Amino acid sequence: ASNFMLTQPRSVSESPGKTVTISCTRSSGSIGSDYVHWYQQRPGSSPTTVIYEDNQRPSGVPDRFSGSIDSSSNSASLTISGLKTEDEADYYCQSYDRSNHEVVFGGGTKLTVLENLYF
Amino acid sequence: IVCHTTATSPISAVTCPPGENLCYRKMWCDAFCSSRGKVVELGCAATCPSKKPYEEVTCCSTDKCNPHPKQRP
Amino acid sequence: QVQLVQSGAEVKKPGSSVKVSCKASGGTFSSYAISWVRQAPGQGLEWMGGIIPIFGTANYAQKFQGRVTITADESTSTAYMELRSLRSDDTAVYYCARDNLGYCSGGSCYSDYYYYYMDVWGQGTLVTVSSGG
Repeated sequence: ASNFMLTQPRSVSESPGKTVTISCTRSSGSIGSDYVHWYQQRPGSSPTTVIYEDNQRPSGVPDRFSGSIDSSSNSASLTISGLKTEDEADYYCQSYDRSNHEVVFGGGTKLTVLENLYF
Repeated sequence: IVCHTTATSPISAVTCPPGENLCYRKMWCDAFCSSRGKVVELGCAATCPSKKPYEEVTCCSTDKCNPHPKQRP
Repeated sequence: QVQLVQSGAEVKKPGSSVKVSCKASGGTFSSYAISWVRQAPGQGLEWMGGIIPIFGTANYAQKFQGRVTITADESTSTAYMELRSLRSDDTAVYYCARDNLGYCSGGSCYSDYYYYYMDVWGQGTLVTVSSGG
C-alpha cells in the first residue's frame, strides 16, 4: 500500500566551478520503469523543472544541468557542472508509482556553494 | 444512435449524424504508450472505420457503447 | 507562457476547511491535468492529487482521500483544492501545478492516468492552522 521511496541526500556542498551530482534512489521497483524528473526550488519561490524524462532539458535551462539513470544502483542523478552561486537551491526528484497511481517526490537536497577553498 | 466522442471538451456523448448508425473506438500507441496507454479515438460512423497496421478498431451499435476507459465501468 | 495564479494566504482554526483557488491564464485548461502539491514548513514536496477537466475525473493521494476535494471549472479557468478538518500537519504552502503532457489532441485522448512532469507552477498559498483538535 505504501508508495516506493525516492531517497536523496539531504545536503550537498561544493565550490564554484566544480561538478556536483545529486542522486535519487528508488526503494522498490526499477528506476527505469518510470520517468524521473528534477526540480529546482529557490527560497521563497515555486519549483521549476531542470530535467524531465530522465535526461531532457527544458528550454532556458543551462547545459550545465544534466540527468542520468543508473540501473545497477537503481538511481537517477542530476549533475551540475561548472557550479555557480545561483545554483544554491533545493532540488527534488520526482517519479510515479503505477501500483498506487501516485506521484512520488524525493525528499529534497539542499545544495550549498562553499565560499572558501578547502582541500 | 448516441455515441461517445473524444472530439469535444470535455469528452462527451453525441447523437450521431444521419446515416452514421455505429459507434467506434480506434486505438494506437504513440511514444508514451508505456505510461499513458494507447491513444483512443471515439466517435460515430456509417461503416466501421478501416484500420491501418498496428491500429485496433471496434464498433458497436447500442447507445453509449464505446466509452473511454476512464468513463467505462 | 500560461501562468497559474493562486489565492492568498489564510490562517485557520483546527477543524475548519480551506478552499484555495488556481486561475489559469488563457481562458482554458485544454486537455491538461492540474495537480495540487504541498510543502509543510522546512519539509519536502508532497502530491495531494490532481484533476483532468477534459475527462471530468480527479485522482487523489491515499493520504488525503476523502478529506481533500480537487475541482476545476473550465468555464472560469479556475481549479480548486478544498481541504477539510484542518490540523497542525496541514500548515503548509499549497501549490497548483500543470502536467506538461496533455491528455488529448486531434480528437483523440490517452487511455490511462500518468502524472508526468509539472511545467507551470502557481506561486503557492500559505495555509496556517492553529493548534489543538
